[PDB]
Amino acid sequence: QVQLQESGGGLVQPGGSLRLSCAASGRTISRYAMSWFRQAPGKEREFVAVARRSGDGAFYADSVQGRFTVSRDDAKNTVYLQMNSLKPEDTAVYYCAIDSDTFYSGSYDYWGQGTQVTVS
Amino acid sequence: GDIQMTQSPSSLSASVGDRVTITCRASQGISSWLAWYQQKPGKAPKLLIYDASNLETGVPSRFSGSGSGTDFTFTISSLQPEDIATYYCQQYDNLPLTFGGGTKVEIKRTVAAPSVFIFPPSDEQLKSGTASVVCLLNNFYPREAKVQWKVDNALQSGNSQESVTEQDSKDSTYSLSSTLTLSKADYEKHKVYACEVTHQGLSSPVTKSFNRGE
Amino acid sequence: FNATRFASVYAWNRKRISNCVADYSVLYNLAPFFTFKCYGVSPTKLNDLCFTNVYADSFVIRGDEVRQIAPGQTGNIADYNYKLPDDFTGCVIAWNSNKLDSKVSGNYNYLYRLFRKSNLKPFERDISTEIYQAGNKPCNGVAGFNCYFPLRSYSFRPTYGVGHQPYRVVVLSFELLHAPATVCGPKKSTNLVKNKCVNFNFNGLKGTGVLTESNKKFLPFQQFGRDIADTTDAVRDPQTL
Amino acid sequence: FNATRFASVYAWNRKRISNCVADYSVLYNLAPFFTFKCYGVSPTKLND
Amino acid sequence: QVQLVQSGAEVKKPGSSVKVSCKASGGTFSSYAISWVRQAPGQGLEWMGRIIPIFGTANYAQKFQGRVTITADESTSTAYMELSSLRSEDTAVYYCASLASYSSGWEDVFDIWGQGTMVTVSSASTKGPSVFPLAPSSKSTSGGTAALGCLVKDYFPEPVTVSWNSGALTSGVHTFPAVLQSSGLYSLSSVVTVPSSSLGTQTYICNVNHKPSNTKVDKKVEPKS
Ligand SMILES: *[C@@H]1O[C@H](CO)[C@@H](O)[C@H](O)[C@H]1NC(C)=O
Repeated sequence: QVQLQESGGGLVQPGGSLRLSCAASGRTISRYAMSWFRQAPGKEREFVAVARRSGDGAFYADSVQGRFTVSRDDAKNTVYLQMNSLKPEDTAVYYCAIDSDTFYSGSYDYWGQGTQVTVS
Repeated sequence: GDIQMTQSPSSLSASVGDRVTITCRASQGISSWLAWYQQKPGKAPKLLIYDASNLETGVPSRFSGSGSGTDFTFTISSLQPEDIATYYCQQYDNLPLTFGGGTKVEIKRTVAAPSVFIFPPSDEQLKSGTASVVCLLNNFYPREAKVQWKVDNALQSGNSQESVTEQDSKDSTYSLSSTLTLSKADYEKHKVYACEVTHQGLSSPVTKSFNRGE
Repeated sequence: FNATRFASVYAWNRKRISNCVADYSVLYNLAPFFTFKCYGVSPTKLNDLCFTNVYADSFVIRGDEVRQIAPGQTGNIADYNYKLPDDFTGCVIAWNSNKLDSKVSGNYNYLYRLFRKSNLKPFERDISTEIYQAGNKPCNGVAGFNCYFPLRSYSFRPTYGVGHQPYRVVVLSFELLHAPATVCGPKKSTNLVKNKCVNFNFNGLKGTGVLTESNKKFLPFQQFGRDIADTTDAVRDPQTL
Repeated sequence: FNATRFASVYAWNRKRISNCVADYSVLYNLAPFFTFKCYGVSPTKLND
Repeated sequence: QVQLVQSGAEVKKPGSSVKVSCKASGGTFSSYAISWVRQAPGQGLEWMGRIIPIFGTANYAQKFQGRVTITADESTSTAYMELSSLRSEDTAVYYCASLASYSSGWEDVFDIWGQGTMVTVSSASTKGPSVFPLAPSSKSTSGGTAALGCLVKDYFPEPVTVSWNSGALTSGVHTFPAVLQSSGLYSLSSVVTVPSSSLGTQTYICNVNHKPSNTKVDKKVEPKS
């Protein structure tokens, strides 16, 4: 299987900004894009963002386009995420996922590991 | 030999108001003898840039271009909704004219979940000795998503055809459909027909199915 | 000179040049400038002169056909597409352009007339391409022996010899009338010495004499005076008027 | 031009002429000659 | 002003030869020359040849030399082009544009174009369509709306036009690009989304027309449970 891990998150204050990171090693970093996912406690999943090989800007859903920023680092096999002016919605667990399809425009969603965020 | 041009990137996606660029290259240094065309789906091409760095009559200042020798660039200061089209570079250093592979640009937006539907065949169709089943994906984004057949909970392949639409100008979404076909004997052989879908904005894979009696 | 797109011999392109400091060394110093022929002036002396107006005409012609670009000459170009005045003053600059303006059985951009009803007047242009009738039969279309089409193309092919290779030509027409001078060389202007026998050069008007504050009322449009025998008696300073 | 003895394009005919006056208004320009074309030299130069 | 007008779509079997034309109007024919450009379904442009009617010179692309021939005349102020021994790959649109780079300043850029002419190569012949509705299931309804559709099949050649309620219904109408069968016959699909309560109370009908033979077809749609 493919390994994965995240860093950051934890208790935060509403109205501020937060940073997150995810990285992988020992495997290809291009043929599958690295994406982000979210889950409120006991509720459905929500996709956050993803960065492709070309790095042409960003990509978002409706609820996160106006508040998030994402970036990827091919030279280090790591990916970062941003949140601005945190809101009450920011009490959830994120996940680091790979668009597990070979050089595809779409994606097969698979998550390896995640972390928690909680606005105090 | 004939001069061949390469257009890169082959596809583009940007939201209205964003800066976008297009590039076209020739195998050997041409003496700035290059032009650009815009062609809407099924419409006649329109001249935008005639010389390597000059604009045609009536072309908005929104469009610009530059380059010399082997490589050239074509840039738009601000994308607009009318920009859903394919742009071609035309080289005329020598009479054996070539037309670029064309760069396809579309409007970027946020993820939109598909609307999934399934169609069972009707009696008038079945009486011909053949049957078909149609699965539909409507008004979704990004470009494409998988559609799979799991008749009798067993995967099937090669027995279906797919058709897709252009970008929806009202909401920049897309629609896709798959049509399975079988003979009446093989049509009756099975007992459950199911269409499965997977898309970025969905929380989990989606399934649509119907039994023989319904 | 660097205009990537030159005009045909017929309907030639002309640019009005005025109010500039002209440096001709950038031109005749270049080796690829194959021909630099000047009439009424020498290339070496161009940088030290002043001109009231300068006209830059350009076109593309055959390599062996550049001979026709000269005052009072006769021939297809000298009569029906571009004719220079007999007393023409200026410079004619030409160079090979086969690498830029040639295609095998192509290069239809450049066209030239072969015959005309009457010879063109100096610096005359004719953009029309209406069918030329024989006069004895009314016509509205090409009919071979009558109703001729005037324009024809060189069809420059790289396989052609030098005699038919395309040559890129420019004509610098000069006017040497006295002040005001719109185009002048990069010659530096010194201080104005007065009440002393000095050598002066007012916009190319060289001479020796004593410069004194004049008391004759020149009208605003007058900038240069003459005495009997056309000798220059007074001149207005171009720097302070 | 009025002989029509050519009878083919293969092994086409050729003629050389000297010491005469060539009145091209009649030669190769009567009614039967429907079409005409020239290269390099204008029709007028033929007469003059 | 100057305009170019092309002929209507033409169809014939493989191995035959196709004639196309495009009228030249405005200005003067002596100032005109014509080119020929191709657009087959689903890719970019392609060029065939070039003609200058008043100079008599013509050229063809290496991939079209011999198979394509170009002619024009001033009496009709029109250009004619012919292609022989068509393959199935020759299915494409034909474009003629006021020729370019012919003189001082005018550049090898195609400025003025015709409206186009579709040509398709197939073993099939002209005949009408086959139509049958779809029977959407009640359980598949979502958002209080039901998707209704109709299929058009076994027709040749295109164009074919499909509308709902003869054009009276347009909200939620969706149509998919046509497909070509191995038998040489085209096909089409269309759907419309309507509220589950509006249907039944108000009639919904899909209308079809095969213009090459002008066969008008309309049919009702009804869900089932
Ligand atoms: C000449 O140019 C100098 C430098 O620009 C300027 O100071 C001076 O006023 C000018 N005089 C005239 C008469 O134009």
